[PDB]
Amino acid sequence: VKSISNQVWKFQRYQLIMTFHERPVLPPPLIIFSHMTMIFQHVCRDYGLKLFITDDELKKVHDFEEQCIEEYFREKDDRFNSSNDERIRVTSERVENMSM
Amino acid sequence: LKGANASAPDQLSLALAWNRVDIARSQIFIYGQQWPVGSLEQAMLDALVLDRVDFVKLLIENGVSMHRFLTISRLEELYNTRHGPSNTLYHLVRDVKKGNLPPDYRISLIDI
Amino acid sequence: ISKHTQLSPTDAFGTIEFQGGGHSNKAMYVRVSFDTKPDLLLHLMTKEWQLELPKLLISVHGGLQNFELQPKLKQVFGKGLIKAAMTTGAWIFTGGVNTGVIRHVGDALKDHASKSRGKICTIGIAPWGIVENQEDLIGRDVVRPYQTMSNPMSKLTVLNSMHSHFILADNGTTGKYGAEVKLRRQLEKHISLQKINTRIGQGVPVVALIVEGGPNVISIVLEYLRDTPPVPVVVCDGSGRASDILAFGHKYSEVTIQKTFTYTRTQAQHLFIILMECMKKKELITVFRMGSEGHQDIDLAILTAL
Repeated sequence: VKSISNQVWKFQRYQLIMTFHERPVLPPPLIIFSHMTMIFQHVCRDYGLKLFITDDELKKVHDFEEQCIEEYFREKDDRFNSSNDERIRVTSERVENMSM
Repeated sequence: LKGANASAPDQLSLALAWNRVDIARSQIFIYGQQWPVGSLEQAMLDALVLDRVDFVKLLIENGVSMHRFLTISRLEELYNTRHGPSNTLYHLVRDVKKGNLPPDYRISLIDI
Repeated sequence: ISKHTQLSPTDAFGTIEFQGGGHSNKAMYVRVSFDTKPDLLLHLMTKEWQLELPKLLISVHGGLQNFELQPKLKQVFGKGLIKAAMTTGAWIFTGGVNTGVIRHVGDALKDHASKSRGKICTIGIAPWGIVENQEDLIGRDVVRPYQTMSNPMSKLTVLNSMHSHFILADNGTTGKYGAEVKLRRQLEKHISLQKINTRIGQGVPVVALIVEGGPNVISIVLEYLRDTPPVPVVVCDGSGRASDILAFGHKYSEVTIQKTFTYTRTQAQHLFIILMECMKKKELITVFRMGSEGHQDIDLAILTAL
């Protein structure tokens, strides 16, 4: 229950932040002023959600992501090849072939 | 492969039908095979339809680039294949289109 | 004609992505005239391309025509060369076009990239008239897609992928070689005179590696030996071409009727004079043999030769 609650609270932090990024600045007792402002703007996301970048920064981000994914696959393969189970299996097969 | 006395596209088709990629790697993909123009592209389409991941990888390593292969028509052909593992795409298309779907309907990219 | 070429400024430099095999390898490239000063080339390779000066330089020579190497030799040549160029900050010089020994260097780089980290500063110096697509490269500084698929009927050859940088030398013609040997040798000579970080006074060491070869391989070997700083060379025996001729001439130092190999213009034309001129300086020529002798590692053979 403790671990599940920690994970769910960490998840719902996003909803808290996103619902306080959207609310009017004035608190509810005097929020009627902000509602009247919305009435005037009815007849009339730089940050908080997204982060717009240029084409050069986009290419830099793409190159960084490609480097990260290649490193991830290479590290995973290196971990797999050096496990005890794989070493035992390869040694057994090579010993069988060598004996033959 | 030798006894058929056929061309390299036919040998590749045979090795793809048998689902044997080492046969194609050690016998068909060697020095100076002189594939006809548009033969590796057709082999890539056939391997894509039949769920041949090893042959797709082998063809990609041997020249064909997915940027030139993939067109709108080829993607339309890919979405309307009948050879391969069973899926539930037809039911999804019927549900989204809200019935009124005659047999032999061509699933356009708009429906996808 | 008598070399009547328009001296227009360069119109081809940038980066190319090699669409094709299962890799995404960029390759900065420029086009330069075959008469450029190596000082500018070194400045470009050091500052604009942002490459540190090498602690070692390896020159790879071989036959232009495509050949094949037996197994258990290519796997100990490619891995040895890769280890020598990776454990040491080194620059590799190659022809660049996907023919001959350059294919072997390319697949050696391909096998290493899938198993180890780091990068190798392989540099290709190819004539501009032999690239299969002179177009699709005449763009200015912008990334250009490039296709690795080879058409044997085109009577040209494609650039070898897995090369970090390219120096495309042009002299005006199209479809013939000979526009880069002078530039490559002059750049090697200029970078050999460059000073390494050590304050002893020693310059960058230069070694030559010979696989397969031809009639001109003997000439370039003799040119390496006859330079004012001698450049040690390393040859191989399992190739069967002029490298095997040099290996056989290494044995029985100081048999002239053996010069007939159905290789040149009968017994009337012979390269035995320049072969013996090479063998007169035999302390610089090295050799590599599998199991028969010592130094069963190419990187050990390269490093001990320097």
